[PDB]
Amino acid sequence: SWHRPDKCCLGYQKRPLPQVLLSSWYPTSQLCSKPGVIFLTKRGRQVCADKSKDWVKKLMQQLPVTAR
Repeated sequence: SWHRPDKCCLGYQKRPLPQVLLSSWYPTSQLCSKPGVIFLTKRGRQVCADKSKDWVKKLMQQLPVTAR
């Protein structure tokens, strides 16, 4: 019990994701080494993205944050 593992982004999707493929997003733990956000695609996929990139901050604006 306690101390469950956490989901962290150890790498990033390089090429910008088209919004129409995505449903929402959620931030990773601030304790993760690499600061990242996970985009949830409409297909169901979980994609790691670099929050420093303008395109991702754009998606963060346009998409709603989702709860786990």
